[PDB]
Amino acid sequence: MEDIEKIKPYVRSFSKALDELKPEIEKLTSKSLDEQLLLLSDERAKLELINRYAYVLSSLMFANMKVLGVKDMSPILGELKRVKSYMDKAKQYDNRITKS
Amino acid sequence: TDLFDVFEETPVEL
Amino acid sequence: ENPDVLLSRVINVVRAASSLASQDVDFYKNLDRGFSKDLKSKADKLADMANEIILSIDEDISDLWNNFGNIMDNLLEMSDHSLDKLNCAIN
Ligand SMILES: [Y+3]
Ligand SMILES: [Y+3]
Ligand SMILES: [Y+3]
Ligand SMILES: [Y+3]
Ligand SMILES: [Y+3]
Ligand SMILES: [Y+3]
Ligand SMILES: [Y+3]
Ligand SMILES: [Y+3]
Repeated sequence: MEDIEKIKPYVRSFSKALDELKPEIEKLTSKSLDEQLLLLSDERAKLELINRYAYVLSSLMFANMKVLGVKDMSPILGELKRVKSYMDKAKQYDNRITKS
Repeated sequence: TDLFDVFEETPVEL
Repeated sequence: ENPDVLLSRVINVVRAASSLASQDVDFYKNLDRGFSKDLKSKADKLADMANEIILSIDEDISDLWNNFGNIMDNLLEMSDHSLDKLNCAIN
């Protein structure tokens, strides 16, 4: 090969995505999580915000590890699975409520 | 739709 | 339609990182000093946002990852507790 020009746009798309990500992160972190929870009364709404927070951090850690050139994504993949597990419990709970 | 699919899917490598 | 911009943005980053990873980045990173640099900056940019998330919660590599496992554990327990309480109130 020796041709880097093909590799560069991959990065640009990545950087573009990161810039796009920042404002959203600032919105999320505009208040501490605990302060956000207080601003909620619905237990359901609370569970949602938390699962979301777990999702973003895990994903951002995942993306980090990929770019680092980490071969093995299993520790993050394992944690990501665990998060899905808890997100799954949230939904099945909803179904139980619906039937109720 | 599943959010976690993005972890599995293959990149658009040249 | 309640669409989540944040989660959509998060996914774009993962795709972008992943797609980037598929290339022989190590080959170019080692080949070109200029490339290595920007790349670290973008990763740091990604790193900055992730630590900001951690700063929001506020509850050596070995020593480091261990620390990450600890935060995920903190988040997931709050969640389990939230779930346990809904299940209890129903029951
Ligand atoms: Y900030
Ligand atoms: Y899937
Ligand atoms: Y804090
Ligand atoms: Y030390
Ligand atoms: Y130390
Ligand atoms: Y230490
Ligand atoms: Y130590
Ligand atoms: Y329990």
